Amino acid sequence: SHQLKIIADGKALSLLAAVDVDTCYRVNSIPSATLKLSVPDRPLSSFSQTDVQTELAHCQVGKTLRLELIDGSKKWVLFNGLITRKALRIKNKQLLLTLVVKHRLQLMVDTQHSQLFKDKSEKAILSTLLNQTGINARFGKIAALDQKHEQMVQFRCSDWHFLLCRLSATGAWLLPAIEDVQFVQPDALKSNSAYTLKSRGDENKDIVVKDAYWQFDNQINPALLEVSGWDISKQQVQSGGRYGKIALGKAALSPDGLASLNKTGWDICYSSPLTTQESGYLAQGLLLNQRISGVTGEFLLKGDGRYQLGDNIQLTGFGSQLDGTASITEVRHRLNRRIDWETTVSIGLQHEYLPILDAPELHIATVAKYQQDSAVLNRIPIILPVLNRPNEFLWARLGKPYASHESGFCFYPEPGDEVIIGFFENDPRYPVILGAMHNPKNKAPFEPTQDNREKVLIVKKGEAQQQLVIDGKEKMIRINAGENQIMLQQDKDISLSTKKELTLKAQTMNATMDKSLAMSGKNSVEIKGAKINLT
Amino acid sequence: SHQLKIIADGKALSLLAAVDVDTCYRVNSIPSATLKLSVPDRPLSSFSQTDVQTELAHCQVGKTLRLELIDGSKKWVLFNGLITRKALRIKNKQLLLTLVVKHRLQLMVDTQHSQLFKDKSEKAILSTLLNQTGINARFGKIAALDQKHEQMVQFRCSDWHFLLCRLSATGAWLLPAIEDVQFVQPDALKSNSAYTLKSRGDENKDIVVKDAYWQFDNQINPALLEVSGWDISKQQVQSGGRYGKIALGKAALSPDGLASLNKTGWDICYSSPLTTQESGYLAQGLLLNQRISGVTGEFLLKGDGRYQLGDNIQLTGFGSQLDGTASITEVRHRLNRRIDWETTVSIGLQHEYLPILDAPELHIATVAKYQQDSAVLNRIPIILPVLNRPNEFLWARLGKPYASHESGFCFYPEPGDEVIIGFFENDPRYPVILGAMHNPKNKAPFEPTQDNREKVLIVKKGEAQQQLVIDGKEKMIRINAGENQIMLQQDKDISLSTKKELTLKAQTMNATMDKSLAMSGKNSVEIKGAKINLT
Amino acid sequence: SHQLKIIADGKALSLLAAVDVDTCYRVNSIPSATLKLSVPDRPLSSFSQTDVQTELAHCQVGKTLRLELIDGSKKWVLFNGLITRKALRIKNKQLLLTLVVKHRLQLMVDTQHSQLFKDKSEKAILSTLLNQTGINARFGKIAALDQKHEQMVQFRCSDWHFLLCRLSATGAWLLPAIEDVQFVQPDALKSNSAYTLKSRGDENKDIVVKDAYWQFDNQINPALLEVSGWDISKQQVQSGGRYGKIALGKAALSPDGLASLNKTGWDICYSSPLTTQESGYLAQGLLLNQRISGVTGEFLLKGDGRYQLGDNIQLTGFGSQLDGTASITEVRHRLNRRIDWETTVSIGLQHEYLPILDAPELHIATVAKYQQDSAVLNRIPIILPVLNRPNEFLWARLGKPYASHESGFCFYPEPGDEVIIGFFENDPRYPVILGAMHNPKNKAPFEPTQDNREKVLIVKKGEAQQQLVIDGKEKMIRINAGENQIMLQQDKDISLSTKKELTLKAQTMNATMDKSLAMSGKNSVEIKGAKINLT
Repeated sequence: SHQLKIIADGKALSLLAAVDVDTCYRVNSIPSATLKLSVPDRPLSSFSQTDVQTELAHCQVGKTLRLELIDGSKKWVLFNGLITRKALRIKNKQLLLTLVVKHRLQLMVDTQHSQLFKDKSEKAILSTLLNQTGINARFGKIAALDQKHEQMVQFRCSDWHFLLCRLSATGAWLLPAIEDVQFVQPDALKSNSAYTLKSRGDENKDIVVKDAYWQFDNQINPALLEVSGWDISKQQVQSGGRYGKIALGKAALSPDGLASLNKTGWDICYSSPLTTQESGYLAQGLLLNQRISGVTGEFLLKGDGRYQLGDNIQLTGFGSQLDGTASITEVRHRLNRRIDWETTVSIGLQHEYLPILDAPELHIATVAKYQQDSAVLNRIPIILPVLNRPNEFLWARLGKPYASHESGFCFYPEPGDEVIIGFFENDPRYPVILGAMHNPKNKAPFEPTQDNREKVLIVKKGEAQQQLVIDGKEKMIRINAGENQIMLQQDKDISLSTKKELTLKAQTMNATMDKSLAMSGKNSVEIKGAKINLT
Repeated sequence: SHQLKIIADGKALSLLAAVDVDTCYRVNSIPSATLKLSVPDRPLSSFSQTDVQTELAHCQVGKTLRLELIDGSKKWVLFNGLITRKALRIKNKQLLLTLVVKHRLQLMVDTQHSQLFKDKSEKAILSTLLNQTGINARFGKIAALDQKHEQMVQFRCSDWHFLLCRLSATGAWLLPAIEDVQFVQPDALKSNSAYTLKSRGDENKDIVVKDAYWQFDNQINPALLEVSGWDISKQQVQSGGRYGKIALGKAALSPDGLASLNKTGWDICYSSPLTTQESGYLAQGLLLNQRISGVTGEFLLKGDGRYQLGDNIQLTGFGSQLDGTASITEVRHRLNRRIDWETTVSIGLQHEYLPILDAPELHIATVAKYQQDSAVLNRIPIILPVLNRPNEFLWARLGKPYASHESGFCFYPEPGDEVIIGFFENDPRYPVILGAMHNPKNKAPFEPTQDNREKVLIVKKGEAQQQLVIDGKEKMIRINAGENQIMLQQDKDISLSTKKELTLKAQTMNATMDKSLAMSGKNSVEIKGAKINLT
Repeated sequence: SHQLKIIADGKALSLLAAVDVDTCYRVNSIPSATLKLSVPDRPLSSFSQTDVQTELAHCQVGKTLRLELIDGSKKWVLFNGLITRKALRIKNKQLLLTLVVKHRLQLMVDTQHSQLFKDKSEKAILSTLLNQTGINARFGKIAALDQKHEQMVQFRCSDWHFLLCRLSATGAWLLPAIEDVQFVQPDALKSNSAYTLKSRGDENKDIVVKDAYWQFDNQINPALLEVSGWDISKQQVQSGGRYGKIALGKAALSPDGLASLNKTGWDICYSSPLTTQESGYLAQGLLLNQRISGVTGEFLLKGDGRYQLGDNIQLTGFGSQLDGTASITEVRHRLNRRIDWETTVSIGLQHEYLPILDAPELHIATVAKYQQDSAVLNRIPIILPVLNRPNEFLWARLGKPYASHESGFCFYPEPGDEVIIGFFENDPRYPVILGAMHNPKNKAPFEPTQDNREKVLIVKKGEAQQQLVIDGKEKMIRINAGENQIMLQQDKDISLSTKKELTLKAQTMNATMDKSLAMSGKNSVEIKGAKINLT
């Protein structure tokens, strides 16, 4: 607990001693540090010389930093990360510049870009999310991250804002170490290395404890939680499971216990088509957030600092309400001259996740070319301009007027058409199409006109127009089925106009005209019957 | 003001004396308490024995608690509620465990479930909202709560999050007492019991006052407020009323006065179809929130504590700016040894409501069976899976392409069909349908195909298909009206194919074929006219 | 720095001396003041007399106030604005009433009304936004405010909530002076008046500096930013430009420098149809907010207070990391007796704008009469009831099922029809129509019925109905094209019913009936051919 050294941009510093260090690690967050450091001898008149301004070039913002506290027989490292705030404060004719050093996980909270992960497990997602930034990814045995997605969209949020929105949907911690961040399931954290905290103590081998504190919340505790999502086939709400009572911690320090104030439970019924596997992992994901705020604590220990964010400490010798074993969260350090070196290690975590993943707003999208590899649904492929890649596509269910049992109005839009997409429960994985639009490129066949004469349902490729025209002014219905054949019906008349050949195929036939009748055919008229007569 | 006793889980406590009590009641909130209590004699080595850990089992989280301060000639009760935070803190070789006791109104903020109140007054709503949890409901004479709703949806928010979102839409206070919560209109609170606060004092019968404070805000004050909602019939915006100047308090402590910085007023024009009665009660509901933050105050009194949250105290003898009468809000108590017992009673309240009621996102819904009991509209009944009950139904207006004056494209969806619902101004009482969908259960008649050959408008029950087929590849329009009768029109040809019998009923008739004509009917041909000739 | 005088409601005050003044100006905010003032001699018993309550009538809320500190040879004015909080606090038998004085820019944050600016530049918008309240508008040379809008909607937000949501979309500061607020581009603020801050000092003409502070953030810095919006014609995403590296400040106090932690940059792809000029000004608008939080500082100077919010101060003689020139932001003043008079002037600003402009929710709108002055698009004019003016109209793109290349289902709604509008990326400038509705005024031609017999596509004016009826129960398709002419097709039969005249115009014609054939025409039958025969 003596003589730390600060390596700034690969070069160890000796011009400015540190008068304060506060290193704060934490589960499911970036870890941070804080260096308050000052000059030992240089006055304010002799501060602005060439030697002191040289070292502040090493301390400039964005340079790496690693502070290593030398034990005397070991060399503890405490932090390794980038300078983010360098704030110099000068008063009472002396200066004291603060540093704020942030981990490499703070490199992800900088960016903001939308990206499409189409068919990947979350382990394949979090690999490509951390490899993209430049921090290595150590993994653990997770039962939730081996889960394949048909689509997975990060929609205009940060990379660390997408990260813990996914780590809260699977229920797995983040353990940011010094060299590599590692993921671990909270249940697998048990049976790890175990430092004992005794109320007796009175030994040199035991751990000295000061300022112990623990707190039992029951403000909001679900006793039973289920997350149920829609099933598109066999239209029902299939709940993934009523997952209550997660096994975590040990006796009288478990979040289990602390019985809920309502015995009925909890229920959320998502309307997005979630699978039974995903909503099952989501139910114990949300359950883990509410229960783990129930038991909290902190313990201000001595210096030596071999504690990390994975291990669990047990309380022994205490009262039967206070004893138990729980996983360490949020290791802190402090280095003053008032105190030598301490470690106020803690237990448990808060519930609310600072990230944001959902896009509530409407968008437009161009329908891409044909694809078939989906399951049997009417999902049509779209291209979203908000998504950056114009080559990758998204499935999207089509909303149409009168889509009945087998009797649907089916006019599937052509590739290259513009649509109006909205998202099921604001989820970027589940878009749905609300219509189609015309353009200056894809022109409507008619401008809107005052007392709009014609109302059409015209479908064509440009070589042949198969129309259904209703003229409300001239009181017509023109089935212009092809450009040649018009079946005209006035309000006062009727017609049937052909180009080549007309055909009647019935069993019997009747004609009845009271005023007159005239049949006329040039160049041949034949009338054939087994009994022909004229009356 | 001596010797309070704490009954924890029905058993009065004497092992741990209380070193602090802070009981905070408040209008339109849960009331709370805070007990800091410690052991009188037991050291840390003798803390973990069987006698002390027995009493902490009574102090465990979720147990009821009631603290009763014994006056000596009376027995005041101060609080009755559940333990919610039990936090033990140990430092300097002594421990001091804090309790946080919460009212039975905190039982409602725990839950989160969506529920459908179809046809009930709000008095019938708040009865079934408080009976469901387990707190009795005392009522007062309210002019706003006797208001019937066609629908009323709590959509995935808490019960206390739905409660004051309704108490802010009707403009009525909540008065949480010790034994039963009671509702009261703010205007009916006047002419209640009246404790006088004098600047002269100098008596034993008068009330001793310390640390008086009052504050006059005018940051945002509407001078005139109107809330106007849409009227579906006779399409206009019918405002419920320009309700300004609510009568509350008395002279120079009324929120009236403190003239607005803008004289023009305030206007919100909701697009949801609110009634004229509801938007009238909403206008003085929102007006009550802005004005009541205008005049605020607090008065730190002596011990005896006969003040409750309903009565109003008048100031007399003060300056003519400072005098007046206003309803007591937010009674507090404190019990130290530095002070004996005090009551820092207050006046007025803040404006923002911590609850949340609105669902902005899209959903899907299955259309239920036929119902008729609505007023004359095209509202079709739907079943929402996000709502828990599959038996109860919701009306929903139908969005269709080209719904004109009397000339509408009317294809009302069958019962059992899936729709795309969105909500008018995000209101769960007003859904609207944006389309209909196909399914693996309700299959589309055709898969989407590359260069999609056919475009259909087919309507059927499965025994008979009445179609309107346009084949864009083979350049046809096939009016397959029934499975037998096809009216074919090629791009180069035409046809009219029948099964049984064709009919012509005109006045005159013409046929004109320039290349050839042939009529053929087997087994009989008859031609009848008053003048028959062949040319 | 002696003897300020406070003019309250046009009348200078002398009954109550001021024991504290804190005047806080700030760029892109309202400026404020705070007056703690107390009585010099009047006791509490003699506080409530007629002379002291007279002066508090001048100090009442909403009265104007102007405090003028008299230098002795000059007369500095410091503030001019309205009383907003008057809070009297009385304790220890003495009172000390606080005033909170707010600028005339606080008059705009009061209101909340929706308004439609159809065709105006932002300079013509901010003129009519400040003239409406009653504060004059001084302008500067802005390259962004001379930008014409096809539409511009303030949708149910405050006037100051619409103001800086527009000043952040153009990237121009607000400089609130004492007499007139002035706008200025941040780049044009350079080469202004320049007060030098020296580390040497040691003169009477130089500026005395205490408590200097500066802070370099790099928490979130875009290295390159582009904002790309949709182009309706030639459907693509045309980015306005990759505007990085804004020129502001000078060397070692510029936001340029402090290199980003990610070198890749930043990208947002809006789906709303923004122009190339608007998204270009939006890219340097958002870039200005992130970079200007990078360099911050504050300098506690002496009294005399000739500094204003526009000028820039340079640091000279300091270290080469610390020197530089940057524009003054957030001038403060303090007037105690402990300190004589100070001015803790600052540099740089925070990033997040407290205002709110976007309406995510659905609405309804009545389609207005015909208008033509748009560019070539299918935008149809609507009237929004949420917008206050029923005379002004909004364009809105129409969403229709199957709007293909030139083959669109075109049923443009009549004027006076009700629609379902949603907004592209929640933007009130870009609505889009999702359907049309029936009414009690615009009645559907049929009530929805159980086992709904008929499905119609009927278009009419009331004098003549041109229908397309499919009866699913009676298994018919009735092309009631006009009220007289019905083309009936049963499931077992067919018909063709006319009123006046039928016509066949083909080249060849065939009839084929296997059971029987009968043609009948009363009062005349003619059969004409070049070769007539009967077989």
